[PDB]
Amino acid sequence: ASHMFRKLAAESFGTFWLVFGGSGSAVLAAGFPELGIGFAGVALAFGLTVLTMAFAVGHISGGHFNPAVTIGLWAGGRFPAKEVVGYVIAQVVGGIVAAALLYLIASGKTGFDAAASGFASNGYGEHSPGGYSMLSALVVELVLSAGFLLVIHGATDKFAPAGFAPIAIGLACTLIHLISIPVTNTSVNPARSTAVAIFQGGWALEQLWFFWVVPIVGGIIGGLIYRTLLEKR
Amino acid sequence: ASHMFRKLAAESFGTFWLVFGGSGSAVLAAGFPELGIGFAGVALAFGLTVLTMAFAVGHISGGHFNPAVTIGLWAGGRFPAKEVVGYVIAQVVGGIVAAALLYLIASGKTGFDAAASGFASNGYGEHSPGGYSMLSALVVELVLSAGFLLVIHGATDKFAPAGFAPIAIGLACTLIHLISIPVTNTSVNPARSTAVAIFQGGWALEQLWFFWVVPIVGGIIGGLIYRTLLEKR
Amino acid sequence: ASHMFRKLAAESFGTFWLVFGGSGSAVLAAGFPELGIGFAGVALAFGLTVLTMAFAVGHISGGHFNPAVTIGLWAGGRFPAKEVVGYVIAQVVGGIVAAALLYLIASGKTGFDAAASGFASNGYGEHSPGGYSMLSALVVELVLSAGFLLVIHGATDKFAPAGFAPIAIGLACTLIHLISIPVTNTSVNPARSTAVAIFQGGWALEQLWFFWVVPIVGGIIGGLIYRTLLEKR
Amino acid sequence: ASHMFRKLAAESFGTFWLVFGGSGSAVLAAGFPELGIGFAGVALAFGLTVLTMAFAVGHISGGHFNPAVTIGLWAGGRFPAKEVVGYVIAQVVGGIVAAALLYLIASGKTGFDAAASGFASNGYGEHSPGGYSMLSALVVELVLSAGFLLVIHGATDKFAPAGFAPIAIGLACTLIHLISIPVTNTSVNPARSTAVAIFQGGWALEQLWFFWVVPIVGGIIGGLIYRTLLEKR
Ligand SMILES: CCCCCCCCO[C@H]1O[C@H](CO)[C@@H](O)[C@H](O)[C@@H]1O
Ligand SMILES: CCCCCCCCO[C@H]1O[C@H](CO)[C@@H](O)[C@H](O)[C@@H]1O
Ligand SMILES: CCCCCCCCO[C@H]1O[C@H](CO)[C@@H](O)[C@H](O)[C@@H]1O
Ligand SMILES: CCCCCCCCO[C@H]1O[C@H](CO)[C@@H](O)[C@H](O)[C@@H]1O
Ligand SMILES: CCCCCCCCO[C@H]1O[C@H](CO)[C@@H](O)[C@H](O)[C@@H]1O
Ligand SMILES: CCCCCCCCO[C@H]1O[C@H](CO)[C@@H](O)[C@H](O)[C@@H]1O
Ligand SMILES: CCCCCCCCO[C@H]1O[C@H](CO)[C@@H](O)[C@H](O)[C@@H]1O
Ligand SMILES: CCCCCCCCO[C@H]1O[C@H](CO)[C@@H](O)[C@H](O)[C@@H]1O
Ligand SMILES: [Hg+2]
Ligand SMILES: [Hg+2]
Ligand SMILES: [Hg+2]
Ligand SMILES: [Hg+2]
Ligand SMILES: [Hg+2]
Ligand SMILES: [Hg+2]
Ligand SMILES: [Hg+2]
Ligand SMILES: [Hg+2]
Ligand SMILES: [Hg+2]
Ligand SMILES: [Hg+2]
Ligand SMILES: [Hg+2]
Ligand SMILES: [Hg+2]
Ligand SMILES: [Hg+2]
Ligand SMILES: [Hg+2]
Ligand SMILES: [Hg+2]
Ligand SMILES: [Hg+2]
Repeated sequence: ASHMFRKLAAESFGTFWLVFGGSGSAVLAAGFPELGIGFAGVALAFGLTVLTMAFAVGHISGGHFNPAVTIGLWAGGRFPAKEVVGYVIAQVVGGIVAAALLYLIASGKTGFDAAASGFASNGYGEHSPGGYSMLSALVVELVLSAGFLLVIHGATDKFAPAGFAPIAIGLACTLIHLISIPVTNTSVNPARSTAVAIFQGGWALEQLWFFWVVPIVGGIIGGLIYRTLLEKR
Repeated sequence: ASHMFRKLAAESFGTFWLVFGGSGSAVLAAGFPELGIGFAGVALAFGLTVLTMAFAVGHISGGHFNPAVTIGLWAGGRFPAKEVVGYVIAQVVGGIVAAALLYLIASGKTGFDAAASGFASNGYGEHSPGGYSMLSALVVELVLSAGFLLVIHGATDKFAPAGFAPIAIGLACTLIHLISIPVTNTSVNPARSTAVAIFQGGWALEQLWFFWVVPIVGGIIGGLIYRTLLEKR
Repeated sequence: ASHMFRKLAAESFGTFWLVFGGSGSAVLAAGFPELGIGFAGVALAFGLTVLTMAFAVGHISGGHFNPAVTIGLWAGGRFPAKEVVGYVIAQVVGGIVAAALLYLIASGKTGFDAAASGFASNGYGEHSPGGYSMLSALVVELVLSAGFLLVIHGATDKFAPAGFAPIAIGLACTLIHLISIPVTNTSVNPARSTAVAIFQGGWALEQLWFFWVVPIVGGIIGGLIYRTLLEKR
Repeated sequence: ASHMFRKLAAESFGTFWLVFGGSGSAVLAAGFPELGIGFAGVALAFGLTVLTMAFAVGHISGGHFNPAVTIGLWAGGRFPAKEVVGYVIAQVVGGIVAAALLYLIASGKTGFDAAASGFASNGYGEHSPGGYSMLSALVVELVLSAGFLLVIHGATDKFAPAGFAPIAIGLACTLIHLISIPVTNTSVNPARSTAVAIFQGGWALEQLWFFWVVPIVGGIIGGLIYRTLLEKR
């Protein structure tokens, strides 16, 4: 619970939980006829994966579960450069294992088609859920990634009352999904996008680069804003 | 509030609340025409029964309310073997009393049919809400049971900030229902499955064995992972 | 914030907030075409009125906002008999003022009809939303009132971690509404039922006696169970 | 994080987040065919913007994000007159930048029409979502603004347990939206109304004066009630 391999295991398990729960709710439950959970149910699910695992393993690894979080916290002066790559690998691996099991579960229902349905992948333009342009996709992911990082930096500030951060951060995740699912299906998380794109297997992989660079640039901006403008004291 | 019969009463009352509230929301409110609460409303209800009773009686018994939780915590080194069976009996009894009163309440509406409607029971294949295969049912219940146990172990770790665990655990329950209702109607709780199966009275009882072994195996895996991989320090 | 007239003002304001917010969400928003909030949105609203005011004025009066809570806490040995009646009056008055303003607001939309729509009143049988029998109404209100009191006693126990009770109690209120709206429109609160019945002006007033005796009997049972079975230590 | 320009930056960022998230969820997600989030999803989004930023930057500026909050806290004796105007400017500026980026994002979907759709603006009468009269609009905004201020004063009282206020206040915001969206689309926040009215560009601007005076009068009333009736001790 403090040697690096335990932190990496925590990060893998937490990103697994995020992908399995968030994407799983989208694939299995969102569009279920009459009773299905909708975009709002998916948004809640994503936020709860983050809230629950932040409480469960946050005291072990920091509970990032998201390459743009790790890199943003590096930019914000909160996390060492030398640990970044190990965390990103752990997150990507955890997420892919989750998408794999989800793919197996989803395949047990007649008619399931990962490629055709999109398998909860992030896309823009032709592949945005609401047909939003690439420019709309860029602006929304940049803003929401920066804000998510600003919220993470603030809620874990020296002077923020202790213990509440998993609630602030997890519900910031729900919020972000409530806003942006129609635009990009909501990434703000390169590991989540990657895990699911692998099984969609087509356009998701062709557009994947976008859901690495934009959330990471946004997260860096959020970390820099907090570090340079809000933190001092 | 610390002699065993008070702990057993707490466990019975808490499992009663889980079954009455979670299953009750499903039976009475989920499909109500136009205004009904849907799968997302049921998921919220299940999580709130756990959150509320964990705050109410967690300081008395540990607030398990779930045979797979009790057994998983035993596997994780958090709970003594000698207390396991008493807790499981208390949970099963509490749950059956709840399903009985729910059955009475539900029967007060013209047309109600427990057997035909399924009475919120857990099933797979032919009896999965979305027609998922037995293999889909196995994987989802194994993963979500293990994760639920991992979340419970982590949120109650020595180094997790105090007081927040009922929130982490209750909302993990909501999450689990948001994901898996279409697959199995969501068990991860052998006492919940049993209580309701008794009144459905048919296929629910024929498939009940599955919702004992799979959540318990999953909970044991989650406890072992936390104990052997994440806990040390 | 501790002399009795401040406590009574807190109780009046808090019950006003409960009635205005819970009933208001039901009257104004629940059935709004396409976008309306449904039973689940109303349940959330009721729970949030309780959560928010418990945090706002709980440190002043105890934050009961509900005659069955006050009386149940008396039964549970937590609240003095000599203060009960003043609290009940304050709650009833606060609630009626709220229903009055809500009635005014609702009347500003063409077609509004308090009597015909039911104005969010509690009823059974012919006047149950789902056509549930009087016996169904009795059992559900008895169980949910007792459980609500058990949750309140437990979450505010000596050994419950401090500060979290408004969350446990407010979300127990949401849960209770998620379960029972189809049966009785959910009372568990005699002051809420009274305030709204006055403006429905017909069957609501004829059935009002029921939503005084049943929640109060239930609350007393919950308080007695906690006091006599769960509290000692 | 305590010199005034950091507090003003916090207030600008927080009001940006409120407008971008709350209005954004309304513009992009509320009416999305089949899966859209509805009024309840928007209400949740508004409350989460406030909850998340209150945790993130509340320890910096007080986390007002709302001209009626700033002015109400002045009225309640909690905030100095000399800092009011700077906060109000910061909130208005933050909000307008957010509406501008939202306008850009929304414009990336074929058919988008800010003026015709209303762009999430607040209105009454002809421009109330449910066709409520100006009098209905007045009463609901007055009551909900006063209550929101009462909740803010209480949750941050000397004797309220520490750390929980962002939860009480953010969820009070969700509640307020659950109630009143059909009446006015919910203001209780002059900066939110202004930011969005600018881009609707028509009736929203003609009715804007109303969503300055009414929330501010209401907030002042709430602050005065708490200060003069509830606070002493
Ligand atoms: C640590 C893991 C980093 C994974 C980054 C994956 C980015 C892949 O991104 C890109 O690669 C393909 C091959 O060139 C291109 O054809 C696609 O357009 C694709 O988006
Ligand atoms: C971190 C691991 C992610 C690897 C991303 C590389 C994606 C490869 O990229 C390609 O693969 C598809 C399948 O052959 C092709 O159809 C697409 O054109 C795509 O660009
Ligand atoms: C402590 C309570 C444990 C209850 C375990 C119940 C498991 C019952 O399980 C099984 O038993 C029946 C009779 O053999 C079989 O016909 C069914 O297939 C059924 O699933
Ligand atoms: C913990 C108590 C649970 C007891 C589970 C035993 C279920 C009995 O099992 C049987 O009972 C049904 C009714 O007769 C039969 O129709 C089914 O075939 C079922 O297997
Ligand atoms: C402190 C406030 C207590 C209010 C209790 C109100 C109970 C009214 O209850 C009853 O009174 C009417 C007149 O007899 C009867 O006709 C109705 O059936 C009604 O339900
Ligand atoms: C706490 C104050 C609540 C007073 C409850 C008394 C209700 C009076 O009761 C009566 O009033 C109606 C209107 O005239 C009649 O139509 C009904 O028959 C009803 O029983
Ligand atoms: C600090 C920012 C305060 C902004 C207050 C904006 C109030 C504008 O309000 C009014 O002004 C217009 C011009 O007279 C009128 O035509 C409109 O009816 C409008 O509502
Ligand atoms: C804080 C900045 C807000 C400025 C509010 C002033 C609104 C101007 O007000 C006017 O502008 C519209 C556009 O020309 C006109 O069509 C309307 O009649 C409106 O009253
Ligand atoms: Hg994340
Ligand atoms: Hg996230
Ligand atoms: Hg996120
Ligand atoms: Hg995410
Ligand atoms: Hg459980
Ligand atoms: Hg559970
Ligand atoms: Hg569970
Ligand atoms: Hg459960
Ligand atoms: Hg209540
Ligand atoms: Hg209540
Ligand atoms: Hg209640
Ligand atoms: Hg209530
Ligand atoms: Hg606000
Ligand atoms: Hg607000
Ligand atoms: Hg508000
Ligand atoms: Hg607001």
